Amino acid sequence: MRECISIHVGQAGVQIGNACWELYCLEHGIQPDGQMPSDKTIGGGDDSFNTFFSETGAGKHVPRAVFVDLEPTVIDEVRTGTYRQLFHPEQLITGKEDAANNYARGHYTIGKEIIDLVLDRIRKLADQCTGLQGFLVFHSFGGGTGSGFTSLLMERLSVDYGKKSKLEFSIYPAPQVSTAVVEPYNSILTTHTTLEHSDCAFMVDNEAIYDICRRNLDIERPTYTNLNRLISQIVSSITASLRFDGALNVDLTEFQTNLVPYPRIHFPLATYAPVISAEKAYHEQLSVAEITNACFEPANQMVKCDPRHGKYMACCLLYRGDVVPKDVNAAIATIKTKRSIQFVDWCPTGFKVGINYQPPTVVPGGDLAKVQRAVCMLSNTTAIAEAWARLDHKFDLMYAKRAFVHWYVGEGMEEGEFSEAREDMAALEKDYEEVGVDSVEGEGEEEGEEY
Amino acid sequence: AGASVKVAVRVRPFNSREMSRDSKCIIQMSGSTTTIVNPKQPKETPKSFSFDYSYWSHTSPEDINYASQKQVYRDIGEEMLQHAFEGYNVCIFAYGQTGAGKSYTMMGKQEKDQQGIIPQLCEDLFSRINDTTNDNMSYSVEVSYMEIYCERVRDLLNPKNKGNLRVREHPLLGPYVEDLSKLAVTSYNDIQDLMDSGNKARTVAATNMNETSSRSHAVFNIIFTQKRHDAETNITTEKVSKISLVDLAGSERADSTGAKGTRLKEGANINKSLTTLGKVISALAEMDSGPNKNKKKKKTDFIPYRDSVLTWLLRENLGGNSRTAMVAALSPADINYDETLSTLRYADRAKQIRCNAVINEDLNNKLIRELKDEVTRLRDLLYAQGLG
Amino acid sequence: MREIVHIQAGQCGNQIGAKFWEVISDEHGIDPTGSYHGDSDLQLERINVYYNEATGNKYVPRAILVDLEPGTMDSVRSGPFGQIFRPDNFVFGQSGAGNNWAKGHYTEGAELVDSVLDVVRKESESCDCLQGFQLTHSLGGGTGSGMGTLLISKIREEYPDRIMNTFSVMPSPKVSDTVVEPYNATLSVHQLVENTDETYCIDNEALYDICFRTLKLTTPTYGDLNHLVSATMSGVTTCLRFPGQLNADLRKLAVNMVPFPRLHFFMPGFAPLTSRGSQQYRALTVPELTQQMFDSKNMMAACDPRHGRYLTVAAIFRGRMSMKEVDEQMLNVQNKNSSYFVEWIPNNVKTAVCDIPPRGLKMSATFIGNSTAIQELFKRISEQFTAMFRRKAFLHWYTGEGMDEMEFTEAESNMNDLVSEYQQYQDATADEQ
Ligand SMILES: CC(=O)O[C@H]1C(=O)[C@@]2(C)[C@H]([C@H](OC(=O)c3ccccc3)[C@]3(O)C[C@H](OC(=O)[C@H](O)[C@@H](NC(=O)c4ccccc4)c4ccccc4)C(C)=C1C3(C)C)[C@]1(OC(C)=O)CO[C@@H]1C[C@@H]2O
Ligand SMILES: Nc1nc2c(ncn2[C@@H]2O[C@H](COP(=O)(O)OP(=O)(O)OP(=O)(O)O)[C@@H](O)[C@H]2O)c(=O)[nH]1
Ligand SMILES: Nc1ncnc2c1ncn2[C@@H]1O[C@H](COP(=O)(O)OP(=O)(O)NP(=O)(O)O)[C@@H](O)[C@H]1O
Ligand SMILES: Nc1nc2c(ncn2[C@@H]2O[C@H](COP(=O)(O)OP(=O)(O)O)[C@@H](O)[C@H]2O)c(=O)[nH]1
Ligand SMILES: [Mg+2]
Repeated sequence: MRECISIHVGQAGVQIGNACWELYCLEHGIQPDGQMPSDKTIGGGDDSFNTFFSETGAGKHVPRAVFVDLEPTVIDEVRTGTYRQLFHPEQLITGKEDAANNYARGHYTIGKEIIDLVLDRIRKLADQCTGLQGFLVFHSFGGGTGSGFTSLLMERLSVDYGKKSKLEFSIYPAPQVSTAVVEPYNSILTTHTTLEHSDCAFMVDNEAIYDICRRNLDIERPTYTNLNRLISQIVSSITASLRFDGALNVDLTEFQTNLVPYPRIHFPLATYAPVISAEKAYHEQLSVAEITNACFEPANQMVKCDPRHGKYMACCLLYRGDVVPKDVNAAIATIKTKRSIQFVDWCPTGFKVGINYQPPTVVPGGDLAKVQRAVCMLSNTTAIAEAWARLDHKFDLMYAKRAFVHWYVGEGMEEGEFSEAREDMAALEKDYEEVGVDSVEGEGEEEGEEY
Repeated sequence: AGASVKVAVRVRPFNSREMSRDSKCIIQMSGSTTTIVNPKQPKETPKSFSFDYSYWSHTSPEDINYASQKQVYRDIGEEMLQHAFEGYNVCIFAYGQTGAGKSYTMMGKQEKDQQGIIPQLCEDLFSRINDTTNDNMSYSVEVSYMEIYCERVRDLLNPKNKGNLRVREHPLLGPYVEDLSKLAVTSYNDIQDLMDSGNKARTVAATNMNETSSRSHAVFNIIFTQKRHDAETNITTEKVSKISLVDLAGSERADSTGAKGTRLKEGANINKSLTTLGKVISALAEMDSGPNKNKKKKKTDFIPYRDSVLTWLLRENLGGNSRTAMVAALSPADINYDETLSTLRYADRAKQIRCNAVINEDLNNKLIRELKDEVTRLRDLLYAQGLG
Repeated sequence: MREIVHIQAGQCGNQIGAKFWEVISDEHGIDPTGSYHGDSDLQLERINVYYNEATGNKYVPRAILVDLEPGTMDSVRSGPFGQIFRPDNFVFGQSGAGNNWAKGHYTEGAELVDSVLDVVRKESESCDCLQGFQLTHSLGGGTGSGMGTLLISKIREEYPDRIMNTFSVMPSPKVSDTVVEPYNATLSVHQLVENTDETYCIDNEALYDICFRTLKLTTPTYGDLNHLVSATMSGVTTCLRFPGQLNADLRKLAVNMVPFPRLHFFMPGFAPLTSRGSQQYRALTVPELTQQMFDSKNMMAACDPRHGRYLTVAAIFRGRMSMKEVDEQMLNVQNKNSSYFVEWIPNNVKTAVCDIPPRGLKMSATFIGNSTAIQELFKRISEQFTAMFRRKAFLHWYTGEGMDEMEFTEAESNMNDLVSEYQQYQDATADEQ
C-alpha cells in the first residue's frame, strides 16, 4: 500500500491538480462521477489502486486530495465543474479576501483560522491511510497564498509528521515573463521554508514550457491547460513506479537517496523526452537512444537554464513502456562518452535507472501523441544557481528603495525577515557554488614509500 | 548646515530572573563592533555589526572598558545640550523591545549615581543657565508631552477626554498640533513630576513577553528660548531651539506575539511608522554622505516626511541645521536571541557601514605560527652569520 | 464572498452612477423592475458583489445616492432604471452648496453626513465580507467634492482596513464650467491624497478627445462620457464576479500598483474602441488590444504618458485568449519603450485575464497606469490656485463659512509635496563630479 497525499495550494496548484486528477482518472479507468465500470465489466481487480484513490463500500472511489485556496472562485469552478462528484464535499475555501500577492498576509494575517481546518483533514486522510509514502505539495512562487500559506503548512507538517517525504512541485518566476510586480519578494521570502522543510523540490519555469509547446508541439498559442497537462504527465511518470509492475521500480525513498547528495542541494530539474505532436509522430523512431539523447538537450529543459554552464551532480531516468535494459545501458554509455555533458568527479556512477511496463496514456482532446516509449528525467545539477542569481538581482533592485514594503510590514513582518531571507539565499548559492567545485586537486603529496 | 546621526548601542547586565536562571551571554563587543552568536546553532558562525558607539554595561562592577552612564552622557547628551545652546534643534531617539534597557537609558535609577540621559540633560541645562544669567540674557524653558497611537495624536499631560488632536502646518513654523497643552518648568523636579503624570497615562498592553509594553510612540518636547539685550534700547529674541526626546516603540513579529484584533492592528501601525522613520533617518544621513563626498549638488531631492505622522511632527527636529542621535537597548539573555538580532538589524540602519570579516585564529595555532616564524628567523640569522 | 458598497455624490457622480448601474444590470441581465431575465448561469454566481436579494427574487443594487440638490434625485428616479434603487437610500437635503467647498464640507454637509453615514452603516452591517467602497463624484464642483471628501474621511475612520476607490472628474485645461474650480480641486486633492487607497483620474477633455478622434461621434453628450467611465468601472472589478485563468482582486491591484502610500493616482483606459463603420476593417487580436491600450491618445486623464515614465501599469483582459500572447505582448511593450518605464522595478506590468468577455464583444481590456506624467495635471491646478490666491480672488465666500487661509496654504503645500514625490522617481538617474 504505497499511498501518498496530494496537497494543492493557490490557483496554480488547483489548476495543476485539475489536470493531474483528469490524468489519473483516465489512467485508472475511473469515470468523473467516481464509479468504476471497468471492475463491473471485468469482475474485479486492483486497478482501483490505493496510491491516489480510496475505495468505499458502494464502489465509489474518492481521491486522496486536499484542495486549498483563499479565493472562492477558483474551486467554486471545481464544485460546479465536471468532477464535482469525484471529490469530497469539503474543499477548504476561505470565504474571505485573497492574500493579495502578499507573503505576510498569506502567512500571518489570513493564513491563520484556516490552517487548523486544513491540517485536520490532512489528518483524517493520514489516519485513513496506512503505510503512508509521502506528500506531494503543488503551489507556485510569487503568489500570496502560494508562498505564505504553503510555508505555514509545510512548517506545521514538519512539526507533526516529520519523517515522511515531502516532495514539492512549484513554478518559479521566469527571467523575462512575469504577471505581478512583487514576485521577487514572495519568492525570496519563501526560500527559507522550501530550503529547511522540503525534502526535494521540483521546479518549472513557464517560459521553458512555452518554448517547448511552440517548438516541439507546434502550438503557436499555448495556454495554462497545456502547461498543466505537461506537469501532470511529469508527475504521472514520477509516481508510476509505485502503481504498476516493472523490471526496475523506483520508490520515493530511492529518489531521496539518489538525487540528494547533501541536505541543502535538494533542487533537481525535470524534463520529458517524447514531447511531440501527432503530425511529427511519424517520420521518427522514438527509440531509447533518441529519447535519452533528447532528455539532455539544453532546449528541452523545463527551466530556463543552461546545463552546459555547470556540472551534473546526479541523474535519475524513469522509463515507461516497451523498454529493455540493453538500450538504456547503451544510451547511458553513449551519454557518458560525450564531452559537453560534464559530471562531478566525486560521483563516478552518476545515474539511477528505473523501468516500468505501463505506457503513457493520452488525454482525449489533448495535444501529445500516442507513443510506445517515454522517459522522465530528473537532474540535480549546479546550473540552477544561475536562475537563482537572476532572481536575487531583481530583489536588490526592489529592496534598495524599500518599494512595496509598507504592504508587507503592515501585516506582521519587518525588514529583518527580508534581510534574513536574502542572506539565506546567498548562503544557498554559495553552497551550490562550492559543491560544484572539483575534488581537491589530486592530493598527490608524492610520499616516497614509508614516510 | 545638515544633520548627522550618532548611533550608540549598549548592552545591559542581567536581572534577577536572568541571574537566577543559568542563561548564557550571547553578545560580545569590542571597539566599534558587536558580535552575536546563535545559541541554537553553536556552529552557525557569529554575525557581526558595527556602529558609532558600542557600550559594555554588561558587568556592573567593571573597571576596564565599562560604559558608565556619565560616559554615555558625555558622549551624546553633553554635545546635544551644547548644540541646543547654540540655537539648533537636537533630537534623541530611544529604541528597544521590552526587557532591553530603554527605560533605564531614558530615565535612570533613583539613587542618582547612575542617572539617565534626561536627568543629566535637565541638570546641566538648568545649571549652565543659572550661571550665564546676567543682565542682558533672559532664558525661557517650556515642556510638552504627547503620544502617537495608530497615527493619531493624543495629549498625555492634560486630564481631558483623550480625543484625537488635529495636526496643522503653520507656513513659517512648520508642523504643529492644535490644543496641545504647553507648560513652563522651573527645575528638574517639575520636569520629572510632569513626566510621571504623563507616563501614567500612556497606552500600555500585555504581550506574551511582558504584561506592560508600550503601544504608542511618545514625544517629550523641550523648547528653549534666549532673549538678548544688546547695547541698544531693544531686547530681541536671539534664537529658539528644541530638545526632542522620543520613546519610539519597539518592532515586533506576529509570531512572537500571536494576539489578534487590536494587538495586531497596533503592531502593524508601529511597524509601518518604524519603517518610515528608518527610511527618513537613513535618507537624511544620505545627504551627509553625498554632500561631503562631492562638495555640492543643490537638488534638495525629496525626503519622505508625510508618509507618517511621527516623521511629520518631528520634521523640524530631524532636518535642517540640527543633530540627531539614536540609542538602542540590547538584552544579554540567550533566550531572547532573535529579538536581540532584530534590534541589531534596526541598529544597523542610519548608515549601514561595513563591519568586515570578524574571526580570530586559534591561540595554540597562533603560538605555533609565531614559534615556527621565530625558529626560521633565528636559523636564518645563524646560517647567515656562519654560527649554525 | 467579496462585495462592494457604492456611493455617488453630486450631479456628475449621480449621472455616472446611473449609467454604471444600467451597464451592470445589462451585464447581469437584471430587468429594470429588478427581476432576472438572463440566459447564462454564471450571471447569478456572484450577484451579491453589487446587489442584495429581496422577497420576490428581486435584486436591489447596493447604491447610496447622496446630494444636496433634489433636482438630480428627481431626474434619477424619473429614468429608465429609477425604480431599481431602494427609496430609503435616496438621502438628500436642500439649499445646495453652490459650488462652494466650505458649504459642502463644513456647513451644509455636516448635517446630512449623519444620515448618510447611518445608511452606509446599515448597508455595511448586513455585508457578508465587505471588501471596499466606490465613490463617484467630481472635484471641481461644490456639494460633490465636499461631501465626498467628508464621507471618505468618516468611512476611513470607521473602516480603516477596507479598500477605498474613488472615480474623480477633475478640472481640465480648456473646458471649465465653473469659476472656482481651482480652490475646490485643491482642497479635494488635499483630502484625497491622505484618505484613499486608490484614485482613478478622469477629465472631460480626454473623454471628448476619445469621442471625436477614435469613436468619431459628431455630437457627443454626457451620456457617452458616462458610458466610457462605466466601461472602465466595470472592467476594474470584472475579476471579482466572473472566473478566469489568472484572477485579480482589488487588493491585488492595490499591492502591485502602489509602490508608496502617497502615489495612488491612476490613469484609466479601455479597449477596443472603433467608430461603427470601421469595425469591419479591423481584426480583434491581443496585439491590437495592447497597441490601443498603450496608445497615448486613448488615455482618459489628458496627461501624455510620453512626458514621463510609468511606475506601474495593470492590464485586466476579458475574453478567451492565450496566456503566451499576453505575456509576449506585455514583454514586448516593456522592451520596446525602455525609456518610458522606471528602471528600478524589474517588471512593472501586472496582468490578469478573465474568461467572460463583455456582453457584445469577443474580447476587451482595461488599462490602468501609475505614471509620473500625472504631475502635470497637479501642476496646472497649482498654477491656477496661486493665480487666484495671491489677490484673494474669491476667498470671502469660503471664509464666510468658517474656513481660514491656513487651510488653503496647507492644501497648496500638500499638492506641491505630492508633485515632487513624482518627479523624484522620474528623470533618468545619472552621475556627477
Ligand atoms: C453590435 C456590435 O458589434 O457593435 C458594437 C460596436 O460597434 C462598438 C463600436 C461599441 C458600441 O459603442 C458605442 O458606440 C459607444 C458610444 C459611446 C460610448 C461608448 C460606446 C456599441 O454601441 C456598444 C455595444 O457594446 C456592448 O454591448 C457592450 O456589452 C457594452 N454595453 C454597454 O455599455 C451598454 C450599453 C447600453 C445599455 C447597457 C449596456 C459594455 C462594455 C463594457 C462593459 C459592459 C458592457 C456593441 C456590442 C456595439 C454597439 C451597439 C454599436 C463600443 O462599445 C463598447 C465600449 O463596448 C465602442 O467601441 C466598442 C467596440 C464595438 O466595436
Ligand atoms: N503553469 C501554470 N502557472 C500558473 C497557472 N495559474 C497561475 N499560475 C502562475 O501563478 C503565478 C501567480 O501566482 P499564483 O500562485 O497564481 O497566485 P494565487 O495562487 O492566486 O494566490 P494569490 O496571489 O494570493 O491570489 C503566475 O506567475 C503564474 O505563472 C496555471 O494554471 N498554470
Ligand atoms: N546599563 C545598565 N545597568 C544596569 N541595569 C540596566 C542597564 N540598562 C538597563 N538596565 C536594566 O533594564 C531595566 C529597565 O529597562 P527595561 O525594562 O528592560 O526596558 P523596557 O522598558 O522594558 N523597554 P521599553 O518598554 O520598550 O522602553 C532595569 O531592570 C535596569 O536595571
Ligand atoms: N462626465 C460628466 N461630467 C459632468 C456632468 N455634469 C457635470 N459634469 C462636470 O462636473 C463639474 C461640475 O460639478 P457639479 O456636478 O456641478 O458638482 P456638484 O454641484 O457639487 O454636484 C463640471 O466641471 C463638469 O465638467 C456629466 O453629466 N458627465
Ligand atoms: Mg489566488
